[PDB]
Order: sequence, then C-alpha cells, then structure tokens
Amino acid sequence: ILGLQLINGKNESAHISDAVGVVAQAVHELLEKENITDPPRGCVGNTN
Amino acid sequence: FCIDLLIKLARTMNFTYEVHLVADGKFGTQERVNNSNKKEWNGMMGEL
Amino acid sequence: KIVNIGAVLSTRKHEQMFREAVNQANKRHGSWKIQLNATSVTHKPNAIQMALSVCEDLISSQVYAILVSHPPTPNDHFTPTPVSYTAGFYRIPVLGLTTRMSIYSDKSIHLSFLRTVPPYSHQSSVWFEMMRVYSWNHIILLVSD
Amino acid sequence: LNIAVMLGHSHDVTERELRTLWGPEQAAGLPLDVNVVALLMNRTDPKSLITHVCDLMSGARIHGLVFGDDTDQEAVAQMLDFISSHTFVPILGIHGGASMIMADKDPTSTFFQFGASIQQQATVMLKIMQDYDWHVFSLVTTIFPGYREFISFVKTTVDNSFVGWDMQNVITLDTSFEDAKTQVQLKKIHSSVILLYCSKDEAVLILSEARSLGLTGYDFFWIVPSLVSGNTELIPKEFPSGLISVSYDDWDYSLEARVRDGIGILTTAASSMLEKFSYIPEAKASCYGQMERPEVPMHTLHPFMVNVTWDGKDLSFTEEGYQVHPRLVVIVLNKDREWEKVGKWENHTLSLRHAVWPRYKSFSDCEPDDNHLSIVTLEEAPFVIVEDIDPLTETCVRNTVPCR
Amino acid sequence: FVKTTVDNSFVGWDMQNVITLDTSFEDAKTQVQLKKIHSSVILLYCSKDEAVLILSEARSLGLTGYDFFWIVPSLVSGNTELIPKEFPSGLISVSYDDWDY
Repeated sequence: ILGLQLINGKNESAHISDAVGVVAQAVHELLEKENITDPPRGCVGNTN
Repeated sequence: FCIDLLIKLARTMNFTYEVHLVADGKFGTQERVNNSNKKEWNGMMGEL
Repeated sequence: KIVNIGAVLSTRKHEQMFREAVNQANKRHGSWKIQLNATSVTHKPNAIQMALSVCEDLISSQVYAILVSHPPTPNDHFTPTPVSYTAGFYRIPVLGLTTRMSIYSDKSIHLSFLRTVPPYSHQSSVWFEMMRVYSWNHIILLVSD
Repeated sequence: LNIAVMLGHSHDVTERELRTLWGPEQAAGLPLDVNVVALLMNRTDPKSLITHVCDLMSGARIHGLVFGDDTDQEAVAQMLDFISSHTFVPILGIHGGASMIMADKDPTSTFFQFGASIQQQATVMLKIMQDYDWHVFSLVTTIFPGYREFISFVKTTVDNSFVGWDMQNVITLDTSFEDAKTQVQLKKIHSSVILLYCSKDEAVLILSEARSLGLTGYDFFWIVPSLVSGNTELIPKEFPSGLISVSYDDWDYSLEARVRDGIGILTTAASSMLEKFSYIPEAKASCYGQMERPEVPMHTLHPFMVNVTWDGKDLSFTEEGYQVHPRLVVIVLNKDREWEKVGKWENHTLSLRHAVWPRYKSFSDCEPDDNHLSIVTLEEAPFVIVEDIDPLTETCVRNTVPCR
Repeated sequence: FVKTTVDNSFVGWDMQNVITLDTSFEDAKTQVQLKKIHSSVILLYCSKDEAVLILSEARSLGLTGYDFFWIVPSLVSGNTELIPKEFPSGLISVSYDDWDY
C-alpha cells in the first residue's frame, strides 16, 4: 500500500522561529504605516 | 442500416457489443424535474 | 515600543524557547521601536476557563497578535476554538502552526486565521500530482463525511 | 420551570418597567407555569457575556435565554452558538447584531435565530424583477463570507428558470479597491441594475466611490440583501434614496410581540416533552469547575423544538438553523431618508402594494431627468395588437413591451 | 480648428466630450471630471509640467493599458532628451526634425 508521511511533524521550534521572523518583518513594516489603534484594556467594558 | 456501420467500426476497433433500447422512447428532449426547475435530462441522451 | 506578541502554547518546556527566541528577534530587527514583550499561558484544562483567561491575561495586557499550538497530551477533541472566537471580535490575525483538521480552512466560520501546518486536503493535490504521470486517469473515491 | 430574558437599551426602554409579559394570563393553561427574569445589561463585553451566562446558570437553573442586541458587530452570534454547545441551555436570539444568519453550525449546539438565510433573500430579490421587468443586471460581490454561495445560487437560478434573464458581467472585485484595481473593472458595467452584496463599511465605500462615475442615474436602481441595512436608524449620508433592500421586519412586530412569540414555544416544548416523558431535568448543573466529561445522554429538548406551532403562525426551524416561512418585507428609502414600505411577502407570494414604479430621484441634490415619456396608444388590427399575459413565465414573450 | 475640421470632412468622425479641465488641480479639481472618459484616443494639449502632472494622475487610476494610445502636440515634447519617468511608452507626437536637416 501507498504510505505517506510529512517532513517536520513535531518540530515546533523551527515553526516558532519562522513565524516570529515573519511576524517581526510584518510588524516592522506596520510600525511605518497609518494610525495604529491602541489595543483596549481587554474584554471588560469596551466592545468596539 | 446503422447496424452495418456499427459492425464495421467495432470490427475495426475490436471491442464488445452491448445493445439496448430506450425505455420511454425519445431523443432526450430535456425538461425540468418534477415540481422543481432543475433540468431533467430524460430520454436517450439523458440516460447516456 | 512594547509591541506584545503573545503565544498560547503547550507545557512550560515547549514555551521555554520563546523568551530565547524574542531576544534574537529583538536583536535582528533591532531599534528603539520594536521592544516586544512575551506573555503566555498554557492550554488550561476545559475550554470556557481558558477563554476567560485569554481575555483575563492576554488582551488584558493589550496584545497585538496571538500564536496557538496543539495541546500536548490529549487528542484533537478539544482543539482551541475560542482563540479564533475571542480574537474574532477585534479581527486581529491569529497564527496556528500544528493544529490541523481542515475545518479551520474556510474563512467563513473563523474569519481570519492562517496556519503553517497544511490540512489533509492537500493530499488531493498530491494525489493529482502523481496520478497524472502514472498512465491512469479513471479513479474510484471512498471517504467518510 | 424558570425562563429568563435578556435585552439592552433597545428602542423600547420600559422592559422591566413594562414587565408582566406572559405573566398574568397569556397562555395560562400551561401546567407548571414558568417565571421571567429581567436583565438590562448594556455593554456586550465577551467576558461580561460569559460571566452573566455562568452566573445565571449557577443560580436558578434556566431552560431558555432569549436574547436581543442593539449593536451591529456580527461576531456576537458565533459566541452565542459557542456558549450553547458548552452549556446545553437552548437560546434564541431575536433582534440586533445577534440576529443575522450565518452558515451551518455544530449539531451539538442548541442555538437558533430569527432572520432568514441568504437563499430566500436572493429568491425574493429576484422575484421583484418579474413584476417590474427590468430583467438585465450585473452582480458586484466583494469579499464577505458566503460570497460564493450567493454567486452560485444566482447563476443556477437564472439558468434553471425559463423566464429568460440576461445576466451580464459578474465582476467579483476584491482587495482594498483604493484607486485603480476597480476603475477599469467598474467601467465595463452598463446594465440598469446592480445586486451589490457586502458589509456596511464596504457598501458605504463602494457607494461613495461609484456614485460619481459609474451608474447612479434615473435608470440605475441599486438593490442589496438585508446585510447592508439590518438595524436601521443608523443610515449614513452616502446611501442614495431609491435603494431597495429586502429585510426582516422593523416597523411591525413590536418587541413586545416578539417576546410573546419567544417564551411561548419554550412552554409548548415543555408540554411536548412532558407528554413524551415527564423529566424536566437540568442541563449542565454549574458551568464552571473541573467538569469536562461530556456525559450528554441526549440533546434534551432539541428534538422537540422543531415543527412547533403556537396560536396561528408556524414557527418551524431548519436543521441548519433557519425558519421555513419568514416574514420578509421589501423596504426603500424616500425623500426624507426613512424606509417606509413597498409590499409584503407571504409564504410564496409578495403581492406588492405599489403600481408601476414611482421612479424616485435616485440622487441627492442633482441634475434633473427628462428622458421619461408617457406615450399614449390605441389598438388597430394590423398596427398595434393587444394580448393578455401568458401563464408560463408570466410577464410576456421576449418580443413585446409592457402595454399597461 | 479641430472642431471645424472634424465636422467638415466626410471620413465619418465620431467626437466625444471635450472636458476643459481648469485650475492647478492640487488633487481633486480634475478627478471628479476625469472619470468620464472611456474612449480609446486622447489628445492632451498643455505645458510640459502640467502634462507630467496630468499623465501621472490619469495613469494612476484611469487608462494606460494596451488600447489607450495617447497623442500630443510638439509643445510638450519639443526639446527632446528630457523624458520624465511619468511618460508612457507608445506616445505619438509630431515635432520638427532634429536627426536630419
């Protein structure tokens, strides 16, 4: 029968590294953009 | 008459012969399905 | 300056590498603008309790992006849905990396959620990619639903 | 048993001041009549929602949480559906943000809505075109979830029918549509009708951008499903008078009537299950704690919530979570920017009140119109023949004009 | 002159709106009246700097594709060797000789 298997699997460290790199580049672009809304205090009170 | 043409083509291409007829008897003049607008491919062409 | 980028993760060991990772991130694209912070809490037992915590802790710290992984020990019975819901309000993007069952794929019930783990539906693309060059085209399909 | 209601600062402010709903007589014949609980929470904070629901659950064991909102953030409904799964308490939203319908939900939940699916709205929208014979149009669907169910449904219904529409350019514009990605795209459109479908902000931006150049003229009516205008009373200046939009009822069906429609079915559900088997049990005891084992012998009263009739109207729900017979009403702006009416919609018939269209000024302060004439004709045997309408595709054959 | 010539010959000419846009048009004194053009040929005629401004504004949103040829008199491109970065390829502009004569 035709088996199948992925490359990384349970190798979350590399995924974390790549994700934080992509997010860091994206947010470095984002900081040079228009007005960034300040995140609210959280769930309580504000629901805008 | 069509039988001769079928025999010649089949003998050239050397396959089987599974003849039938059409239950209703028609050329597949499609209509809508019962009580619904979906087209019903009835007749010979629809059966094919 | 404090551009908080949280990451809800597995047990402390699997969350340990983040504080080392942020320093490398803080150093590579370094400046006095990107001084990130890291706030994280493991996948708490049950679901409603953690859904309270993600607002009690994460956005209570005014976070900007959320990272989520799979629970360490259990199966996919209780994958984190509320993260896509709690962050669903403010329409902030959420990044998943290991949880994968193809239900999250369509951006209709989960608005905006991108994954670095590809769902099993790509096997169909892989199945096509090899059945093309194998000298057969007609195929029978069997699957649950 | 015990039933609780939930509402906040809606058009009616009495609520608890009103009270006495279902209380004094109503349907007094129901054995073991249930009480009501009045809650007037304003802020729709998520943690607030969970805390309120859990506080109610840990107190008196409710068996119904009919809810209405006043905001427009659609994201609320998904969390009510989510809470239904994790609390086993049935809940029926009525008015506000948590009223609009979305796609299929998990069968484990017990949450239902009061609006109508996009399919019925599209069917009614197309049904208007028949009575006015403007059968030439071109959709504009931007990005929103379900933007392919709408397209596929319209495409299928056009060809499946036999009336003979002429469906022009489809134009599935997307992205930020800031400057140029649509100017070329939104220039090939010349047909007299549009079928826009997007969110409120998207509709505002599109109407503002294409108001000047593309098509807003005397013969450029815009139509759009209920999603764009679902709450009313927050109409911005960009909307042009003359826009049509099928929507769920706003003027009639007062919230007092809606609530009486609400708790009634729960009492009838209790009667039905008592007749089937007298159990009247709890659902999940306490929300919070370490209880994570899904015992769940059954969905309790879920099988009894379908095909429920109460005092006339049949409130039959669908497996997906729609109704079978809604109360859609076709509505339109006017000169003073206030929706009034055009006609009703029965089970499978609209029978709109109006005659041939009044042709409102599809503009604000603008340039006048003069390309409309009122030709008068008689009938002579070989020159102008008058014939009655046909029973099939009931407008007329495709080679004549509306000879009213 | 162009109206007289276009309306006195047989040929079969088909003219359209003229749009005498005015002012310095910082951003929006021309835009609300530039969206109207949808034909295939333009005949812009103005000074060089104004021509650069107009072409940059129009290309940004309006019309520059494979079938939107522009034609301009010599008053824009008269000195040559001064191509800005806004001019689109495929321009046609009569001018006095400089390569020969």
